[PDB]
Amino acid sequence: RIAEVDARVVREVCSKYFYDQCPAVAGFGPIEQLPDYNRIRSGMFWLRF
Amino acid sequence: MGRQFGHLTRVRHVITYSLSPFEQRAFPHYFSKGIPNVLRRTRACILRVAPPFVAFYLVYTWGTQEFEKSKRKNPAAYENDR
Repeated sequence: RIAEVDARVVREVCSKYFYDQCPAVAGFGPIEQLPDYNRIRSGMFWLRF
Repeated sequence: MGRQFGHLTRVRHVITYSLSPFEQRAFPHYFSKGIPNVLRRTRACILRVAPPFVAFYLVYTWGTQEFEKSKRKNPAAYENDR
């Protein structure tokens, strides 16, 4: 199964679970700098258009 | 400009929860609680907002009424007669 993974599979698999999906964020400590969720959510995609 | 997130203040022992904007309705209970809210908000300010402007209308309804009365002629034709 490992030998059957290539760039195309990784690009397709990652874009199915990572790209444009709502993430769950957990913080602890001095997290004032931690960006707002909308800033975090909008980081899932590029070119912003 | 010498001020950004990280050094704004010291916040301790406060936990916040939030939802993804896609997992919640944008207009939740709009008229269910928003309309009863606006009635609450208006009452809290109608005793400090309305009376100052109610007086202005009273000035309007009297300052304009007297102005037309001035332009209206008055029956002062006596002492001349025929």
